[PDB]
Amino acid sequence: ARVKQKGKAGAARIYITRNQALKKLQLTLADFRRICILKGVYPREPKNKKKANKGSTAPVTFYYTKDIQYLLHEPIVQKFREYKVFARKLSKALGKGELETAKRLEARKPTYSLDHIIKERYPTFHDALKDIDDALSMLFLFSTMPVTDKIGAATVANCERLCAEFQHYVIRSNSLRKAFLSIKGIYYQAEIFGEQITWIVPYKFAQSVPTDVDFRIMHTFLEFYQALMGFVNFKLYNTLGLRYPPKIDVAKSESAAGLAAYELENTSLFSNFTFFLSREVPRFSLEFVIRAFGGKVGWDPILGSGSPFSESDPVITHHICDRPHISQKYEGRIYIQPQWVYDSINKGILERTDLYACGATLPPHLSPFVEEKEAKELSKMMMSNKQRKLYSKLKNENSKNENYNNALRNRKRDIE
Amino acid sequence: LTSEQRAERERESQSNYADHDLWAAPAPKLPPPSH
Amino acid sequence: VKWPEYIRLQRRRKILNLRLKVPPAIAQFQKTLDKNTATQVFKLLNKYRPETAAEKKQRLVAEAEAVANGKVSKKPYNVKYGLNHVVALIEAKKAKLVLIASDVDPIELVVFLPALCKKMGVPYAIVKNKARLGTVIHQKTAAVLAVTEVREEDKNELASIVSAVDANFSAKYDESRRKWGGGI
Amino acid sequence: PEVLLKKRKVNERTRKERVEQAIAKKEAQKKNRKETFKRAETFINNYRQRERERIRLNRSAKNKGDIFVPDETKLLFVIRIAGVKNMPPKIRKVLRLLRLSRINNAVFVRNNKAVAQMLRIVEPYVMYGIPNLHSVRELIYKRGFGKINGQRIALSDNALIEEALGKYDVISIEDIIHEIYNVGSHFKEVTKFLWPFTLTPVKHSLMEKKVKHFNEGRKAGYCGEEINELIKKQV
RNA sequence: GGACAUGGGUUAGUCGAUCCUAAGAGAUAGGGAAGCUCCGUAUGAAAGGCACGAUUUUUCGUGCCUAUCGAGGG
RNA sequence: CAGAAUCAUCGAAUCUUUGAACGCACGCGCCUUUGGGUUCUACCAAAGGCAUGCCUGUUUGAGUGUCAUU
Repeated sequence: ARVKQKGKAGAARIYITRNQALKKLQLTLADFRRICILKGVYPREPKNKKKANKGSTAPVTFYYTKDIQYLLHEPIVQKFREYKVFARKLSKALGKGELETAKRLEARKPTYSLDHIIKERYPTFHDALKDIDDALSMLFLFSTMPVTDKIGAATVANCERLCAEFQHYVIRSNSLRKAFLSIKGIYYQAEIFGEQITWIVPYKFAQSVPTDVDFRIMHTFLEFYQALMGFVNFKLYNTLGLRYPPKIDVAKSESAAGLAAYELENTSLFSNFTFFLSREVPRFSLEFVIRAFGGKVGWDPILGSGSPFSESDPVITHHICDRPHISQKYEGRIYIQPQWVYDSINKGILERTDLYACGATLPPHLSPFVEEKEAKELSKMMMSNKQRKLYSKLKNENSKNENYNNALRNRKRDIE
Repeated sequence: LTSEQRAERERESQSNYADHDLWAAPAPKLPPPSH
Repeated sequence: VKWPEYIRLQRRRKILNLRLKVPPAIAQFQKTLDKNTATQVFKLLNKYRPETAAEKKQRLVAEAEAVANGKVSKKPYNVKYGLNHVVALIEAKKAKLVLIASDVDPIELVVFLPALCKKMGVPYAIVKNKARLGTVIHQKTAAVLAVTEVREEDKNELASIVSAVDANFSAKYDESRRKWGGGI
Repeated sequence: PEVLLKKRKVNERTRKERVEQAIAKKEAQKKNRKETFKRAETFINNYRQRERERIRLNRSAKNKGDIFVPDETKLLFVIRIAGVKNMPPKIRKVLRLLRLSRINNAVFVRNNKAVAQMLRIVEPYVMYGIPNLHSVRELIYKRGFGKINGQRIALSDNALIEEALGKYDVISIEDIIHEIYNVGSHFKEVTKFLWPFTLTPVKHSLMEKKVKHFNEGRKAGYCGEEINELIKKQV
């Protein structure tokens, strides 16, 4: 045989750069990212760079050739071109003035379904439950964002619909376990089918967009996750016997009723308790958390209709309110702060009300997720690969903080 | 199909939201928990 | 810059037309209707666009279901297009205004049209580009359009336009249409 | 079993350089798109509109001092659909009197004889209706903007609301919505504090980004509860 | 017997070919020819790929460079 | 010599290297998928592909070709 040339096998063959992967698939960058987002595709750094780059040196992202060749036969790639076809035909219709073939074309616009993407990306339901936490964080984040030109209104409607159905599921299944608070939001945490699901809920607030996030990327992720949520929730409701999707009443939903619109046609920590929601608290987070543990929940009508209770009904065990003043304070509805509920959630134990009562100092919150010289100088010099640095990195940041916070206890006792 | 059936069938189209069940690449290395 | 053989062909051909001594009958197709009257002509025309094959069916199904269950109209008003159909209309003096595409490829097709429309006394104009005339009728291209009859509501607008084409196309030029074009 | 995620292969150095060049090229284009021509037709169209508008005012005010006074809502919602170049002097002042100094501005108004009259004066320019509690909720909670010390300030902190509105028993964002929907004593002060919203028409599908002068088909006049649906699409 | 009859025998990563071009042959672009065919191979040929990029209107933008057979070469 | 047939009939198949002969030449490649190994980023195997002229359609385009868009 001939003298085999350089870079004809091994790390110079499997590893293929981004630019080559573009011209091999015949795609533009933006479409390539889209099919990389929808599928599971990510760069992989080769062990020997200049070997894998035909002797070059410049920093370049690499992919597996096996990975790229899978994208060659993806059926959805065709639906990208069919939309490139569709766009030109709709531009043609508007150019000539056919305001009707424009309307019919838009009705028959090409579509793609991620059914086979979900199956090929997550085969087993347990695989979905593992890799769904970001999806929960994603969809929940978007339901409180003003609709922009980049993100269509119906996509927001899909977030709100899919967000509430999941909240209904957890309350119905009583699978909620913990609910931590932070300036990020309300770090929720539940478990389903053995696997653990965690996410974060943004504070529903009149936020601003920093005008530097590239919304094009964020749009494809929604077009991915909003496909995932429908089929993940579908199995959960079928497993729980509920008819997916649960029916939604428009008239109730336009009254800020939250979960009340949808009908689902230490789990008992708050079973024998009745709570009322005043008009200054995060009703959206509190409605979900209390009903997850059997708490009978009513709320101020200004927060939305559908309240089973009124203000005057004394059956409420705890009238939650963070307002500094309560003019018409009731009886039998001991008035505490919202931090009491989450503290009870974390510990699974009925906490002490008066310490969390109105005007009382807030207790701190807890995150539920959280010869010698010779023996230390010989291995520093008489060994080769130097994994001795593990102490200098792993132990250092743990020792310093442990020394720091242990001194916090002593210094705080001195303050008292 | 006359005018109305094609109209009402057009409404019955454009509707595909979780009708069937699919369930009959390493882990993304989930972010660290709250601190 | 080595041009392709067809870019060279396109541009040399364009240069050739402006250099040669164009005959008067082909010279008139270079001095055309202005832009302001062109959009005004097409403002009217886009009222009388013939219904598309999409509309011609959706309408005819409505009658079919009316017949199929249990069951007459007015003359359809639209614009007349097609070379043979229009040439007949001028001769039959049924055309009120003729608009001639300025750039028909074998110029034999329309070279006789200004003479014939002048002969029958049909006010005509040479509108720029065929693809403009094509979109009025939902086609790729139209060699010639003609307005034959409009509703009473727009009868005043057509009369206003016709006097403009007289003043802007035929009142102007006229003599310049009788000089050999090109030679520049 | 440990998939270390490394630093991005994005070269943030060149990214911001491209961004700065992009902004550098964008400002030049705006400074280049200058002093366009104006045809003799648009001068007519302004005059026809101005006489059309002026005659409408005379018929509205004289002999028609009657208002149907929309009932069963103390609170209305008014947004400005469009304005006419070379504005009539009367409408120019009245729109400012309603804080709608610029198009696509959203302002709440307490229903009464006086307000409905001024709305009737500027009716051909405004789409007004009755917002529901939910629609008002998302407006404040997604597009609510404050006027702290007179700058364009987002309602990002409840402390700012308490700081500037404490003496009128307004402490929180939820206090704002409850007051506005109920139109209490402090309704005037809250409405003075609130910066007008901006409901610029949304353009998502391909047909909208191409049709000329697309404004979602916003008419002018009374729309009942359709303004709620318009808000739902808009927010 | 080199005759016929009946069997057996040529083993390669390292020896040669397969790998290359020379003079020329020579398909193509073209053009002749009633025609088999002829001329033509640098020729008035749109004749081969490289890199960059949070993704760019979620419709590709920006920048660079200019056949083939044929045995002494390995 | 040691449901048959050195049978008939023929609607199902098989049909090696070639040959108009068609991946390129008279051995060398490329492309997509699949597999193997008491060897698995290497090697190998297998199956299916890649001639030119033309026609209809399709998609991606080129043009200081024609023209339009307050």
